[PDB]
Amino acid sequence: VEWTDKERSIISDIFSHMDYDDIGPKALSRCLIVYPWTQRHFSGFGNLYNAEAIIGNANVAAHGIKVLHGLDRGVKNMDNIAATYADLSTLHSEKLHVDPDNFKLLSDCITIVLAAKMGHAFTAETQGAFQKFLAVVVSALGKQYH
Amino acid sequence: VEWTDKERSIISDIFSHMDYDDIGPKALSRCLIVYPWTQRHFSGFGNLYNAEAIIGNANVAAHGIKVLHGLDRGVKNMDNIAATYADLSTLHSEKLHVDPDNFKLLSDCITIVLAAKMGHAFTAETQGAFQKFLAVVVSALGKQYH
Amino acid sequence: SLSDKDKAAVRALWSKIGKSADAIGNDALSRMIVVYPQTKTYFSHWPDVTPGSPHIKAHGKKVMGGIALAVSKIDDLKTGLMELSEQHAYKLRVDPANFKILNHCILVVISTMFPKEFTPEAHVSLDKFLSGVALALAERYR
Amino acid sequence: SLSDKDKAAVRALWSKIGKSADAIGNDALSRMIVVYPQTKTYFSHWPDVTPGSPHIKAHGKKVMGGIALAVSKIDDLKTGLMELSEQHAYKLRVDPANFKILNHCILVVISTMFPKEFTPEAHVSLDKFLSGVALALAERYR
Ligand code: HEM
Ligand code: HEM
Ligand code: HEM
Ligand code: HEM
Repeated sequence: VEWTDKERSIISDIFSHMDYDDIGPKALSRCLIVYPWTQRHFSGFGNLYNAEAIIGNANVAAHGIKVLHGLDRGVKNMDNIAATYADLSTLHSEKLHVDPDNFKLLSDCITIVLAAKMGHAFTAETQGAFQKFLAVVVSALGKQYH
Repeated sequence: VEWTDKERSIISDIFSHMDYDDIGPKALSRCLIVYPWTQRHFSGFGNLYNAEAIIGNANVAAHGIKVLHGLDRGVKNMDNIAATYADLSTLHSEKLHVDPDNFKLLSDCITIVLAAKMGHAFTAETQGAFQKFLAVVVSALGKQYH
Repeated sequence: SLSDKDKAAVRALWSKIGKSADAIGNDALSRMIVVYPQTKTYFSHWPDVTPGSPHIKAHGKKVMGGIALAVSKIDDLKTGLMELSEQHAYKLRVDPANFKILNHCILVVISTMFPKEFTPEAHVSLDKFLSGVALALAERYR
Repeated sequence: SLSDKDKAAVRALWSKIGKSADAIGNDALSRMIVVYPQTKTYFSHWPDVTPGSPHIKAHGKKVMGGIALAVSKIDDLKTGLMELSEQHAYKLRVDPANFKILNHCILVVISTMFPKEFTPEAHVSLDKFLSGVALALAERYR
């Protein structure tokens, strides 16, 4: 990845203004509804056979905030993302057994939730930069799978 | 990309034994038959309207051989593949207008025709190194599309 | 396949947002070409393959016209979109992988314009429907 | 969708190769876990996630029994594979992207084992069929 100054500015601006306790729960809830195989890693969170059950589920919500703040270390390390996420990649692989394709699916849900919050301000260029950042983190999160 | 010595050896081994005049036309004809939208660029090759016609088409054969030999520069530049293919990338984007997803489709057809030729010798590890190589070339081929 | 639940959800959402199909189309196709520039290969005939251009704007109306037709033909997308399938297979040769990319851009546009209407339940049904549209447009390819 | 031409081709290929189903299945799952190691996340309950291992050979039998089932149900894959869809949906939670990975590996295995039989025409039809099987396996997911 090579970042333009404009991409760095957009990413910085989105994360300085992000309401994590709003976007986190919404993005993870929307992922468990739209892509329900992602519920594989959440079974004991309670009964998630329902969209209301899921969106109500305070375990889901707390996990959505934790995973969204997992993005902060890449914002602070934009030229060293692969290495920064190496330990988290190894964890998801060897401890949590998370299919890394699910990282792309949650990314798309984070994008869609962010777009609904930002509205007309989520321009094509803003979407490009933001999806570029998530794509570099998703790759990093999948790197240590062996 | 980081190459292991074993990957280097498998790749060099495959390309030192390749019969380009057999694999190249088989891989491109198979792509044009399995993925017929890849015909988009070849309207002046003559007859393509059915499988028999494509398999018997000598312009498709010739181009098959050319594309397969376009892998040779990456075998020779294994740590510099993106730079080595930048001019080809630009050609395919700007002059030829080829959708780079088609690179991936043709790649899978080269793998399947190589598998039929190699038989039992196309082992899982052989497949993994060969497909890793092709994916790094396909990434380089798409890199200069903007 | 689309359940009765999914069809009701798509019809209900389209009832609410259909009025804005033209704007949705301009925005979605502009996003496609900016964020996924490789898609520009199919528009090489046009001098203005830039977001919100005359050509992209007018094409956006047509594409979303196609979506409106799909809603109306939601009980049988294959038959409904047959002519469009023929055009994309035989004339344009658009790799069906790119339908996935436009579909994601359509979802992003509807989320930016209709945040209240685009609930997670609206989204799962619309995503199933747009996948069904992509597969019906692929019907005449091979 | 599958035409009568496609259905005949899949039936004629399976008539030729079906006796080798169990070996195809171990070869294909072996290739999937070696070439796409992220797929090993579904087999975490096994210690022997290695090519050719007893859980992999056993399980390759079941998968290609599923392909045989699908050939017998080729006129209506959705109805025919509903129980397997429900198994992968609720119990196994397998992301449908991995069906695309396995399907590529099954084609590589058949090419290595039946090069004469796996003609380009057999391949376009079998690819369409396995895409239809992947879609039918996703039927109960959402
Ligand atoms: C944007 C992508 C993701 C990021 C940045 C991320 C971030 C993280 C972080 C920082 C942790 C905590 C690690 C610790 O305890 O030290 C966590 C844990 C974990 N995440 Fe991920 N995650 C992502 C996506 C997902 C996905 C897609 C799922 C499942 C579908 C997943 C499932 C888990 C689970 C189950 C835990 C384990 C918690 C525990 O046992 O304490 N993650 N993630
Ligand atoms: C591994 C993938 C590929 C490689 C390494 C490759 C390489 C090449 C090379 C070496 C040339 C000659 C450039 C020149 O004229 O100076 C070329 C030409 C061309 N390629 Fe590719 N190619 C690949 C994939 C494809 C695909 C998938 C398509 C279309 C489906 C495509 C369509 C063409 C066309 C239309 C031309 C020009 C035809 C002519 O004027 O003879 N290529 N390619
Ligand atoms: C939601 C999926 C899509 C729908 C429903 C759709 C709809 C349509 C329709 C209705 C037309 C006819 C326009 C006319 O009468 O001029 C059109 C043409 C066209 N579409 Fe698609 N399309 C879709 C996706 C794609 C994608 C992903 C691409 C390429 C990346 C593509 C490329 C084209 C092109 C190049 C034409 C001809 C434009 C011209 O020269 O005026 N379409 N499409
Ligand atoms: C060609 C598509 C596929 C076929 C037809 C298929 C079919 C089957 C069959 C028949 C079963 C047995 C269920 C039972 O014992 O009742 C099974 C189980 C299972 N499948 Fe699939 N499968 C497909 C692809 C996959 C994929 C791609 C994965 C994941 C990467 C997967 C993971 C599993 C696992 C984890 C089990 C449970 C076996 C155990 O408990 O050891 N399947 N499959």
